[PDB]
Amino acid sequence: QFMNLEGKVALVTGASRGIGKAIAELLAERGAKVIGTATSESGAQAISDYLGDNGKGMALNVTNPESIEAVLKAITDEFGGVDILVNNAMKEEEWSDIMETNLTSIFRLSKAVLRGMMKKRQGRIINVGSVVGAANYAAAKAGVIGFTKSMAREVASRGVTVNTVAPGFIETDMTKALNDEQRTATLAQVPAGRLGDPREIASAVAFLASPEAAYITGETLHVNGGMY
Amino acid sequence: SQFMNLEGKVALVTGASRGIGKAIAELLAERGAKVIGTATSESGAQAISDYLGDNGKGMALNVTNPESIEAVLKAITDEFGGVDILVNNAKEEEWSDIMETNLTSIFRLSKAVLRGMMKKRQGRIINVGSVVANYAAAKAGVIGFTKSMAREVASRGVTVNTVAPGFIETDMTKALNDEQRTATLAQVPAGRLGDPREIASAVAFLASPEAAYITGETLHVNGGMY
Amino acid sequence: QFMNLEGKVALVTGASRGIGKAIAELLAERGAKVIGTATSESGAQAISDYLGDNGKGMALNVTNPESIEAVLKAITDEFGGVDILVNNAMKEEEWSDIMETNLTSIFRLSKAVLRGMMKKRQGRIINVGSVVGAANYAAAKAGVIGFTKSMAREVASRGVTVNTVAPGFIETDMTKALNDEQRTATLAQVPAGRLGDPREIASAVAFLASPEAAYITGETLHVNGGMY
Amino acid sequence: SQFMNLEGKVALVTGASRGIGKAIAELLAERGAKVIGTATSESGAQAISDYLGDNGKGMALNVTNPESIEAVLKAITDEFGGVDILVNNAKEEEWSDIMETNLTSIFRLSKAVLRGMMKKRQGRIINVGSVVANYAAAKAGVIGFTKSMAREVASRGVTVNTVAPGFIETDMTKALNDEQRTATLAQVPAGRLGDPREIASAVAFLASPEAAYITGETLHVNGGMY
Repeated sequence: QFMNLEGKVALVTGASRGIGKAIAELLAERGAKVIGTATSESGAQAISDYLGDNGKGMALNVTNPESIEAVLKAITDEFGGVDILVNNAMKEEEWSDIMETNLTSIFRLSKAVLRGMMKKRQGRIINVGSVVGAANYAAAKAGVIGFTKSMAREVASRGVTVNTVAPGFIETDMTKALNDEQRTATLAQVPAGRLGDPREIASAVAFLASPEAAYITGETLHVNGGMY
Repeated sequence: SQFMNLEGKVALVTGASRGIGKAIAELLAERGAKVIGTATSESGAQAISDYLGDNGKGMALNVTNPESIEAVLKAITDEFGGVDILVNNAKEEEWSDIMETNLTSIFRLSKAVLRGMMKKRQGRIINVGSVVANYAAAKAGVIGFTKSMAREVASRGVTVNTVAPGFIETDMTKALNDEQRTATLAQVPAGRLGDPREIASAVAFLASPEAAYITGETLHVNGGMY
Repeated sequence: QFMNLEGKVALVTGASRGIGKAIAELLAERGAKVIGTATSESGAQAISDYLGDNGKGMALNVTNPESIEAVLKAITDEFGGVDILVNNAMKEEEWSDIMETNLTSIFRLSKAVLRGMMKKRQGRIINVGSVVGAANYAAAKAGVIGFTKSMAREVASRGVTVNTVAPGFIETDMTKALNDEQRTATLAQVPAGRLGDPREIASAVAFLASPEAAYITGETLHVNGGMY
Repeated sequence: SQFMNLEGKVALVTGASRGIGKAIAELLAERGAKVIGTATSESGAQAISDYLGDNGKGMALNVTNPESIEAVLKAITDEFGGVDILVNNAKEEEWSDIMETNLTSIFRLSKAVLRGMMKKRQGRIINVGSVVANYAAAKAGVIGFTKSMAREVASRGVTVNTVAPGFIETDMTKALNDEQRTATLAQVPAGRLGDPREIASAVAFLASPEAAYITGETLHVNGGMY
């Protein structure tokens, strides 16, 4: 009974590796039927292989409303309606790309799943913010929280919660590349004196996803070791 | 499973007699913790001991008195081991009493358990704020203090966090007049009162090994109130 | 001496009416040379007429980097470099329009003026957020603050401050349209029990613009009568 | 000009002897306010009276004592008129003293001036927080209290706000060792200490008729610290 996701259908974007993956795997351990996603059909297959009987991969282009419609219809058809949504992850271009990837795509896919969730008076939307390395990332991240809080207020009456998980410095593929010099400047900024693990983000997501977290909405949960 | 297991942890829950304090203690016991729940009197401590059974016991505790703190912690150290998880729960006369109950006592007891936690490089301090001016000042004080303490001790494996409840279903709420209830709901977007279990769920999460990288956080459980 | 803007060149976007106007007028009273802007040349003339000797209107398209370059060169040529910048003011389209008007345009024009400001070790950038009526507006507004805080940190060392003024419910052209029924629901939400005046936003902007406010940066100043 | 003029206002500034308290009192006097600056002793009150001259005077004040509060306010009411602007400026022994100086005293004196301000539908209460754990808890308490009080009294024309300074140039900072100064700057993005005038500028703004729609705000003057 305690924090069990048996009977839930979870849509995890960006499920191929790292945080996206660690989330998908944990939600699977907790009993959820996990549809993890990737921008390509190959990545979707890699997702399908690690999930096995606990779900599958699907190719998804969040910039395209038809690709969204078809994925949700497909999920509704095999699994039931998505109960849990987890949204994962200088020129004029870097800006407009970050705003699309880290903000607009988070808005669009959130609005899309809500129809079905509010029909059921039950849903969980969780937006995972970008892990720290800035203006562009800061602007998008604060935009998501902005949006999360307003959407939270509009839908709380209909049994849907909308929350954000804000990671600090997390041990990932990229972070190992930063040399022993650049390593220490990162740890200097964290009171814990260590990088966070992708499992720790997944733990925060799964809690918020649980029936136990039904009265938590419009919250930003920081997982940063005191780097605030 | 190893997921969110508190087996091997000793939890001190203040204000454990009823409602939120009780719901916390019970859940931490379900998760495998050895729970010492507290009350201001020896009778309340007995009531606590009866509901916990083999998963812990009740102790009398006066947080305004440093000696009563010292003796409770030595007693817990003696029967159970050092406290691993601390849950701090609880005109002029209005003010100075609120500042003592909802702030100073939270400071004092937090500082007291820290010695042992930093020796182990492992601890959890969780301050539960008051249910929704004197209360506002105390509550903001705790978060103030939680954040500064969090920074000082994160290096030594201790996390310090706050859980901030909204409007929660209690003894108190059965006296809410016909539309006085309606008046309170109007402020909560979720359209309902929160359950004490939901506060306990938030506490137990933050208490878990899984929440090691969460410190200096305020976790609001309010159905959208803010 | 006290809060005097004599010797400052202020660029106020959206200066045609209401808040934009009230800002431009006040900064003019305080001694600044005010270039107020509008999307058209006609609006720019209307601006020029109310400012008189204290500045002028210029047509500006913030979505176009060339229109930005040319306006700044023109200001540099007649007045000196901009010392103070004040940035003023559901389909897929409503979203992407709000993100452009209330966020991307605020980023772009901010980045553009910074070159000259950091050469002088002196500048003021102030972003006025949208007045309240939501997800789209909330997302953009929180994005601006997000961006304001990161940019503030990057440039504070070089004598530039970057701040936000966040208005509540403000008495404007639009707000009078809301009927005597819809009027009271607005006042219900404000502890003050009244709408704010556009002068009150302009007062907050001009303070932050002053030499006196040199140690204020990365701040969101709320002018909302307690509606927080 | 009528811009940010405090002519006709009576301002009470606690902690007016030196530094920030002084810089505040002086500026509010330049803006035309009748400034009563305070000190814990009668000698300090005299020093205050000497620098203010015709723009106000010094009074001795013990914020821990309700009678000392009552008598100072009656005295101000008697010579100047009711206070229009209040600027609240200022082991176990460490803690309970900080909570009294930086929090309870702020509460008490705020509540005291409110009576007269709400009768006039016009007032300004401004709490200056401590310069950068006990301090964190007090400071967060004041903002806590500021926000709850702000909500309760905004309808009656009184605004209540906080100014939160960062690292400011004082007596204290001349004792900062060669690179201990450098260590403190490292945390401030502006690369410099703030001037007491800059705190006074923020206070005087919020004190102005222009700032009538600002209430329940924390105004940080920190060069980007946060």
